[PDB]
Amino acid sequence: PVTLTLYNGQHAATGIAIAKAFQDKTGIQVKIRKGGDGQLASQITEEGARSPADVLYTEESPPLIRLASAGLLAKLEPETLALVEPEHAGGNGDWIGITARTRVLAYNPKKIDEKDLPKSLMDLSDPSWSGRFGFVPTSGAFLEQVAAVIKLKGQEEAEDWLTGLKAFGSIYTNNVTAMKAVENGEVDMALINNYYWYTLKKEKGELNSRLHYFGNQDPGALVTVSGAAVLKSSKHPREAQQFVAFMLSEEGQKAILSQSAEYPMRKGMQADPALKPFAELDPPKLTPADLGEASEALSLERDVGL
Repeated sequence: PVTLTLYNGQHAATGIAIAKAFQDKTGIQVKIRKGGDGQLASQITEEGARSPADVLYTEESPPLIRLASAGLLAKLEPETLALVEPEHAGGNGDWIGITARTRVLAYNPKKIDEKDLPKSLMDLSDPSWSGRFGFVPTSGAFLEQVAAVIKLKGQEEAEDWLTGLKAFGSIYTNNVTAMKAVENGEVDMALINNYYWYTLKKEKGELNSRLHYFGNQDPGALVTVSGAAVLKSSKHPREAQQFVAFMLSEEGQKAILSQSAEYPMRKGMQADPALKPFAELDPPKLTPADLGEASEALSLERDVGL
């Protein structure tokens, strides 16, 4: 019996859920190697032809763009590519978006009124916000945020903004910690992806904290995609292609969305109605390809010491 190996950079329970759904549907066993996006992409790069990985599933797109550029990803079947909009797949069709998420501003309405929140992500470099907001500069999500600021506002403004965040922002090493810190009144607001609030609400029932959406094509309204790919080295090419296709089936998308409050990439599928409607987000006009590997953003983070 074939066993597929899934390198899962997405959340642990999401990889488990989709692996279970595929295994029940097809009888194909799915073994999961859990890791971070970059750790897994680096492992695949070092393992080369000996890599046991059949499918890679990542939280963010930069690792897929990196591996695609190296030629490590198999072209996806056209039937699979037809399940999503072209802007939500790799340019050469060797990786495909699975879900999308959005940056938000979580805030405690007991500590700051909605009308007094910063109008733009770019306002948070101002000294008046010192000590009032948390962020997670070591996260791949924040890396994409920086790349978006560089792309929308230019390198010099991005450097000035990130300098202000180094001066004035409260550094958290974990998104769940930052979200609970807002919920528990330790910090007034935090820059996070939307789905952390929903995970915490599911656990606690009702929350004190609320989500603010910057909208208005603000850099802080960035939408990013998680993605998946078949490894060119896979010795189970038919089965691996079947797996990625199943991730974008109605059943697979539902299994994935049962574990994270994100937006489905399968055309014609609606998200959880409790999410802010996708058409209302007014995000900046940046695609996965626009953000790329976020190499300039990484260098800027290093230069500022974040």
